[PDB]
Amino acid sequence: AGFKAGVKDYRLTYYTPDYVVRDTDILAAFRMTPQPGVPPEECGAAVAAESSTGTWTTVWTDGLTSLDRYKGRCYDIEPVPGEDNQYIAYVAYPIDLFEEGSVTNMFTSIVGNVFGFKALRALRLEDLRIPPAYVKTFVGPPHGIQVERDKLNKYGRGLLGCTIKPKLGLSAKNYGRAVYECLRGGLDFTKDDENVNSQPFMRWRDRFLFVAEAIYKAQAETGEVKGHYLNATAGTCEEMMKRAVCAKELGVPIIMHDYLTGGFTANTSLAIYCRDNGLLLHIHRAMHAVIDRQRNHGIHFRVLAKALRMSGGDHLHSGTVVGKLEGEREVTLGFVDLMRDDYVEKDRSRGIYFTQDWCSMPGVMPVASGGIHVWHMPALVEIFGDDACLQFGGGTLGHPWGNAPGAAANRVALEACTQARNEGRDLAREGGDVIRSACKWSPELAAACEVWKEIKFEFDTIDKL
Amino acid sequence: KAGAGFKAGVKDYRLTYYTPDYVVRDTDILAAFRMTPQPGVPPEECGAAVAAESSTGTWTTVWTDGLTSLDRYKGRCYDIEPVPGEDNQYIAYVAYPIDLFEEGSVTNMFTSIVGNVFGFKALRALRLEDLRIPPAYVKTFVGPPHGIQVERDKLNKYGRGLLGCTIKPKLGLSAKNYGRAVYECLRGGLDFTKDDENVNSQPFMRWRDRFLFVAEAIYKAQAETGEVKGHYLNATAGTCEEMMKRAVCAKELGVPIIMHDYLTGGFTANTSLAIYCRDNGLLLHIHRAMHAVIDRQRNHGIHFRVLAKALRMSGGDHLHSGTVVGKLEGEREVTLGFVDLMRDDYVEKDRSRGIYFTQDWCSMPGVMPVASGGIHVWHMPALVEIFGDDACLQFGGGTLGHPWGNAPGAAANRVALEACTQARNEGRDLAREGGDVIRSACKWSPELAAACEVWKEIKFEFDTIDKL
Amino acid sequence: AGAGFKAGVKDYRLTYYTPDYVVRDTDILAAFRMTPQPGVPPEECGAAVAAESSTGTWTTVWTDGLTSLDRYKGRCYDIEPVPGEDNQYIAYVAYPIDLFEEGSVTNMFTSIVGNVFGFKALRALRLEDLRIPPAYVKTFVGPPHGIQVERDKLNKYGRGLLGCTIKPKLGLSAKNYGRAVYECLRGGLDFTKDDENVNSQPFMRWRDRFLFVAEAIYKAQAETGEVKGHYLNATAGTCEEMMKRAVCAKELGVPIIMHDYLTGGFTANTSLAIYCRDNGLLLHIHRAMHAVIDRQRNHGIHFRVLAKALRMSGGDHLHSGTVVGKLEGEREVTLGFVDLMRDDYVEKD
Amino acid sequence: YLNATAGTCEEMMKRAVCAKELGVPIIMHDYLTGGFTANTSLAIYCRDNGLLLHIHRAMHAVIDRQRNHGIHFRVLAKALRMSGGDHLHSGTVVGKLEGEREVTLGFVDLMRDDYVEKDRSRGIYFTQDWCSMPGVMPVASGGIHVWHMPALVEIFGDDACLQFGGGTLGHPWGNAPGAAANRVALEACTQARNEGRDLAREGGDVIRSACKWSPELAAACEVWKEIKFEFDTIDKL
Amino acid sequence: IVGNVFGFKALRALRLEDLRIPPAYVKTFVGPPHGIQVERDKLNKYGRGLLGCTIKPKLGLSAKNYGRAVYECLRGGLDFTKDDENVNSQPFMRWRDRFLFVAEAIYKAQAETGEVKGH
Amino acid sequence: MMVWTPVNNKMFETFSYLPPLSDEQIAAQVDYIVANGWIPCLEFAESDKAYVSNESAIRFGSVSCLYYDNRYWTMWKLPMFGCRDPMQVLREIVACTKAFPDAYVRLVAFDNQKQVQIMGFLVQRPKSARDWQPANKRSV
Amino acid sequence: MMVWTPVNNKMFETFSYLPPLSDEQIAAQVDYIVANGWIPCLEFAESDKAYVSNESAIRFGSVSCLYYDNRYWTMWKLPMFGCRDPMQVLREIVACTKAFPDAYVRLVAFDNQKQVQIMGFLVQRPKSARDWQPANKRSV
Ligand SMILES: O=C(O)[C@@](O)(COP(=O)(O)O)[C@H](O)[C@H](O)COP(=O)(O)O
Ligand SMILES: O=C(O)[C@@](O)(COP(=O)(O)O)[C@H](O)[C@H](O)COP(=O)(O)O
Ligand SMILES: O=C(O)[C@@](O)(COP(=O)(O)O)[C@H](O)[C@H](O)COP(=O)(O)O
Ligand SMILES: [Mg+2]
Ligand SMILES: [Mg+2]
Ligand SMILES: [Mg+2]
Ligand SMILES: [Mg+2]
Repeated sequence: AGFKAGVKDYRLTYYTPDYVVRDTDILAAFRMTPQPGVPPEECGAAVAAESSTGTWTTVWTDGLTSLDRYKGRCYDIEPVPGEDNQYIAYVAYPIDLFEEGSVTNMFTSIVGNVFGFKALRALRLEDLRIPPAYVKTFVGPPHGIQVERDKLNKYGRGLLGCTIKPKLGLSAKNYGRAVYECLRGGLDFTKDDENVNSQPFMRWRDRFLFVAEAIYKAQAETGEVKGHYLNATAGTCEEMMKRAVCAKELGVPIIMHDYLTGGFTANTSLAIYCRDNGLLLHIHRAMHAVIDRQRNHGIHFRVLAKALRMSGGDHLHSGTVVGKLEGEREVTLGFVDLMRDDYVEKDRSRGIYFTQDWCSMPGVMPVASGGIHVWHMPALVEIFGDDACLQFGGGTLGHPWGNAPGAAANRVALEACTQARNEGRDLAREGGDVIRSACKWSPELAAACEVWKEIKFEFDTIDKL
Repeated sequence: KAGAGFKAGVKDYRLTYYTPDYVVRDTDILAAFRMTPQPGVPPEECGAAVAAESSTGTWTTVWTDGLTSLDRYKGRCYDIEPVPGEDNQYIAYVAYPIDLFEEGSVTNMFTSIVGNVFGFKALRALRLEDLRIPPAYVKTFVGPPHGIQVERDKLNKYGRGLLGCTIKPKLGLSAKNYGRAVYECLRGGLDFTKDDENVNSQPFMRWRDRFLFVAEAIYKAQAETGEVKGHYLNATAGTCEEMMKRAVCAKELGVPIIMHDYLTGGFTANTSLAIYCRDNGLLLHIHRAMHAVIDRQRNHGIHFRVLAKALRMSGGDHLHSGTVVGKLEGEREVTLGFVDLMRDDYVEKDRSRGIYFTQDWCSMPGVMPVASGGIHVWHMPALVEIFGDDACLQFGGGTLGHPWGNAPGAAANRVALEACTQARNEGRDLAREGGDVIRSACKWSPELAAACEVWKEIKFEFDTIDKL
Repeated sequence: AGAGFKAGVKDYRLTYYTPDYVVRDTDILAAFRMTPQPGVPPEECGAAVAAESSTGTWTTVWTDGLTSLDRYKGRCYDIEPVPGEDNQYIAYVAYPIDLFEEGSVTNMFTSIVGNVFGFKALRALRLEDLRIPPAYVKTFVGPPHGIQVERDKLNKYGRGLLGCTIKPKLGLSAKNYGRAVYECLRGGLDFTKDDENVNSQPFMRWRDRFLFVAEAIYKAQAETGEVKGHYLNATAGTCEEMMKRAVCAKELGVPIIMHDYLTGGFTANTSLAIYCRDNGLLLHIHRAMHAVIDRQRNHGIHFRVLAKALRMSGGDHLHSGTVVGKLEGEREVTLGFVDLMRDDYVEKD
Repeated sequence: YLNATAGTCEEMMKRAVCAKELGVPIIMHDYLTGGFTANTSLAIYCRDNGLLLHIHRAMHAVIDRQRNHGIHFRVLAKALRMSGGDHLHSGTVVGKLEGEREVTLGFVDLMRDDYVEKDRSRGIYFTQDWCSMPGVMPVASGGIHVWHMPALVEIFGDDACLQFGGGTLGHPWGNAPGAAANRVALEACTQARNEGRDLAREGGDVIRSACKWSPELAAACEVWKEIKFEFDTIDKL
Repeated sequence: IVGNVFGFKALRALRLEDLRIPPAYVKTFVGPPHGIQVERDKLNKYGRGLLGCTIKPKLGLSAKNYGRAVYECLRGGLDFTKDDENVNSQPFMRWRDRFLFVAEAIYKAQAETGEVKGH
Repeated sequence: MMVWTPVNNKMFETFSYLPPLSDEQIAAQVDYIVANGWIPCLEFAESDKAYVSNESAIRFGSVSCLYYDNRYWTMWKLPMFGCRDPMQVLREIVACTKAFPDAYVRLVAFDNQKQVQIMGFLVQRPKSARDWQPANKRSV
Repeated sequence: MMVWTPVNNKMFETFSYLPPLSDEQIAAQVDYIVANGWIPCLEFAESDKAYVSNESAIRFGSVSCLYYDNRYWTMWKLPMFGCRDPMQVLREIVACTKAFPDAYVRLVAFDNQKQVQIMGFLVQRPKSARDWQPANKRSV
């Protein structure tokens, strides 16, 4: 009843195994590895405490408010199968603890300081249950999958993108030259590499203008709407906005932003600007692997994906599974659903720890990109379906005949796999046959197939369930 | 007749990106990567892959390379040193030409260096240990709004470490109760108090209400003590528009300092705020919330020293440095290392402290390290010995957890700090005579005696994860 | 084949009367006291109200097929008889959260009470209550400060606050207004206020009044040693004029302004409430015109709904009636909506 | 009419600005649910930027339905004319929403004319002099179809906008055919009136004659032939 | 120069006939937006006086009827037409409506005649 | 179901959705004008200026709202002020169409009290026009 | 090395890069629509209204982002709600092209759950059109 100075176990206040979670609570699933001698209950309580309302010693101020009302609560702990010192600690956070529409604030509490506690050796946030009452405080994505397709007037197949290469070193006009040749061959989009912002070899406004000429030339030539994600990622918000404004003034369809390296605060502002000005926003997840690669520590990508959907983004890279970058099939299928769907049921076999209700927030278009080529098309279409954008950078500018032929080869491979699927063919089994048949009438595809026929990326997976 | 032309297809990255005889230029940005290749992947190839996919190349040969000069722009793995006693670990050094980076953009720098390479299937783990920021690139940044010397000059405080304190409970307090706690803390001897990192604007307390009451608290405590006071008002928000509205309010109230969680808020937003603070005379305290998600493990991530350099470039007058002895992890040698990297103008390479490259800050302002987290009066001797006078030592629970309240709690910490500072100045060895200094002060300070009695038994000692 | 498009009229009840529907916790719920025309079944009348306040019209439209009516349609899920009335019923309607624009009371009212009150098929209709789910409540900024914060800013605790409307209503000059205000405040009243209809007129222009009132506020405060205030009326013909007045109050450093939320409107009120939050001004809300809507038992909108709407749009104060004064206000009903405007959780009663 | 009605004035203006930037001719606003303060501001913006402003009277029946309490619509109509609006729903008389003929003809005059003399037989209690203030276009909308055309033209004359929502998207052949059927019915009735025919008595014959050469109208007439809205009037003089 | 002196009791009448504006003072003024030469160069009209015409009746015409009269005037050979001095913005014709209809008239007449037109 | 054709199905406002007006129906509309004391007037335009367009907007800032070229047509002589003889109106239709046989011609009438055109319809379209459909071909 | 021709090589979105679909391949796509319970619908447009353009932007301020004319085509009758018979769809394609032999016609399908077009491809191109290339002439 009174104030008693001094230190006491966190579990006395923050371990509440009989707590009935509320439908407005934000829930967190932590893969926790305690230091030897630290009871799982105390470790879980410490996490809940230091990410909500408590500190290392008893403070009298608790008495001025109602700790029962605001405290985070570790309400359940389950051992990790096959792990001697690993547990999944579930924590419930009252909705009152979060600032409306601020992913930055949500992350600040949940992952702000707990990962550095001496009492634990490792910690990883696996999932978050974002309640509808909190989802509703966010503007969310500028447009979403359905609106995007409606604005581009594109339906019935996955969209095709392509990152211009070399990553850096090209002049503004050479960039536009590459873009035009890429788009004219059948690709829906092309894009600035994530690290292409504004540099000595190519200033941004010069690139924006030449790319604009390229987009419009390709569109007029093909009769299909074209786009190129112009990078607004910058050192300051003022610079980021100047770039978005220029895209608006040029009448182009889409820009991009590296949400993690730029930051959630900047990203949310940009997403809002895109909503109010009609610009599609492609989101690049640069730096994500720094945080989500290891199984024992960090934040799983599914959480980073939910966070982006909340902050706002029409596109979000999802991995390719079969490409040069890691992405295990089951967890990828899991977060792709979390990115696109309105309601996703709990499914541990896919790393989905909580049932997620998006309460009508627009879905984000997954982007499969990185070290993929024509022979991967069957698998890509089989894994993602039509609602995705498959990007081929090296897979286009690496074609022996140039960008246009390279683009046509990918567009042909995509439509052939799409046609076959619609006909009821099993892409997982007949993928190769579908591609080979297309090669008979498509010399562009035949050339691409011959160049990369033996190329595959198969390594031991680090990010395992 | 026919020179080097375009040949479609895949070839090893090492054929272009592994250059062991390359002589680094003084304008090159250097990176030290602790990499763990997948079985069967030569360190030369893995290293070349990292340099390639963080600079100019992709998985297959592109014809466009011929339109420019790859030799001029490509990143280069120029050296690979094996890591003793570790499981297939190597330190791969990569040099990046200055042309690859957007001036004054920490966001761009990170985008290239740590953008995609950490996810490659060809490697099992990767950790950026250090970065050599050349003077030519340092000069493209506005840097910290003020820096240590200017801060002391504006606050008119010299001769001792500064004292801070995080208000508690973390969340749940109303605006007026926040101001109440702040006033009581500051009037007792603390130089600063602050919003918890997660205190932004919430149902239980909206930001503008907090700013106003805190302002009253700041001015009351200052008038009462006759010493300049401050409270880091959190400008961290969901959008830049909200962030700026909060900074503008602090400016309009004439208060001395605000704070920002640079990692959860972001570099783009942080740089904008730092610039605003420079142009409006506001001190900017930086909280490193989320850093441990990235810098805790030895095998993967980014070491805090790099995150510290990044913040210094983006802009920050204060930056949490850890306590070493507190509730959060922070190995002594590693800590002393990045503290120098945060404050000094020139830091020589010293692997015994995790300093892989000699760093020249070319006169960019030094950042005030802030030791915070689970520390109390008995830790004072150790803290003063580790950090010296140029630091801010914060006691949240260590103040609001005092049995007599905030003012007495603040006095106890202020007394402990001044006693330790006096002892050191007189030539006493704090590492050895610390306890005696504190016990001696207890004789004439009832406030300190009470604090000492409550936390005498409390210590934080665990196996260190982030070892050199 | 399957369900197709069939042009023509059919009963609303076939699509909008769902007596077995289980309301979702995010649905906005409405309780309508409905009086159908003779010959019109209660379920059909309730169905019409649900349909015309959500997704349907008088005849079948083929466009329904492009979307999902099951997902968007309003549903009359319950019809309750009214004791002492054999032609009056309470019809309950559930509206999916997707039907509403976030943070817009204007939009919520446009759907629920937009057109259904004028249907020939019904003789009278009154909206008695609305269940605002937490998921929708969270989309609103809400009141600029609220009871606790207001008390903390004024430093007043332990007793009800005391106010006073200057009189005569109209006809006083700006200086005489300030004269009456100073004398009122210095005697013990915490606040005084512009009458609801005192905006800016020939006998007293607003800026002149604001200035003299400021002198009166500060003189009374200095004399008594207690924080004082006077609700300066920001109610105007246009939003531009409304904001100019709010800005002047901000510039004078005064504590509080007022707005007639119903005559000024929800759109204007919400904008003002947001301004007050970002500028630290307390906002007193006058309910002028409410009795035109909430007086009769058989038709209109009960004040409790108008109160919930104001709490959502934003207001630090809201007139609640006196029960014992010159204006009507039944005790039980009043106690009920007072809890609805002050408390965090109010059980059905 | 693109809707500018919003939760705040800032959002309302952003929508009006977008309409301006797109070069489109007209926007709308729910003056009672949005409010007079916001409406007056919007009307002023429309005057200064050349946008037509259609006003929807949502919520009016909450206030003007009962004969014993509230505010009669004629007063709400005068208020809107003053606040600002190029269009204002006036009811249909024969549609799904209530609107007694005499009362309606009365406030329609109060909405469009420059001078209206007292006339209690139409609920006009005072002679109203608008002193050249622009007239507001009455909009008859709600539960009306092709067969109502003769009555609508006879009631309102040419200066009005007749709206058919369900009456258009409810046509068995779709929106375009539904639109044509209403346009044909309107022109057929207009032509008949100009020729001196009495729409109050020959309306049905005018429509049937048009059906002979207009399959679109014929299909509409078939679907809604027996649809009428006749109930006891609440808002009686 | 003409502020108070005209009302002095000491005089019965006063009239300012002329003023000598010295170049030193003239130079302190921006002066006319363009001037005769520039005007002729912008309109591309030379060799004859310019022709204008005030629309009538002075007041009472609607915005569209104003544009109608303007178009018919300009298309016949007049270089300009104009608002009567007292035509500003009134109940019978608000200014912005007039500006829009007149613009249509100016452009129609110019396209029809091949000569630059204005109002 | 009949489909309303979007190809070469241009309309001309009032009465364009009815079968072509016979001379008798046209005369009746004229009687309507005279009976109401309205002011008859003919207007014409060449094919290229018959329908609204946006050409001039190229010279505009963001002020195209409700601005369209070709709304104004050319006046045939002057409005027939004081005309109380329909034969008079019919004779001018003949004279106008004779002078401009390949132009679009419409008959309108003005009300000077409300000061606005109160009626109007097309009376001539060039025989070369191929952008319209006969009554029985508006839907297929 | 073959060069992708930029001349008269207009495309038409989904499947336009594959050889012209045979009636058997079209029938297969239709079965796909029915098997998934999607709503079949046909749209058409004359040559001048077939590809995206920017004509309307002349009336805009700086808001042309993602705005293009000609995305909307004309609906053939109404979407075939309820249709569970592929033969019905195939017959409407014939009915539509019969009504408009000189117009572009495309078959689409709507999903009322996601409320978006879920599939689509061109079923008719005016025979007189020469702005496209057969599969064998796309590269030279
Ligand atoms: O820089 C690159 O490597 C890419 O442009 C791909 O180039 P290629 O098309 O030439 O491979 C993409 O950014 C990665 O796909 C990002 O990885 P992820 O999608 O995993 O975020
Ligand atoms: O939230 C907290 O725990 C604190 O307010 C300290 O509270 P106490 O003073 O009550 O411990 C600080 O933010 C941490 O010091 C941050 O960690 P670091 O300095 O490692 O970034
Ligand atoms: O919501 C509706 O019902 C309408 O769109 C009409 O639909 P239909 O054309 O399908 O009937 C109109 O808003 C009403 O006419 C308003 O009533 P009033 O005109 O009385 O204000
Ligand atoms: Mg890239
Ligand atoms: Mg903290
Ligand atoms: Mg009053
Ligand atoms: Mg004149």
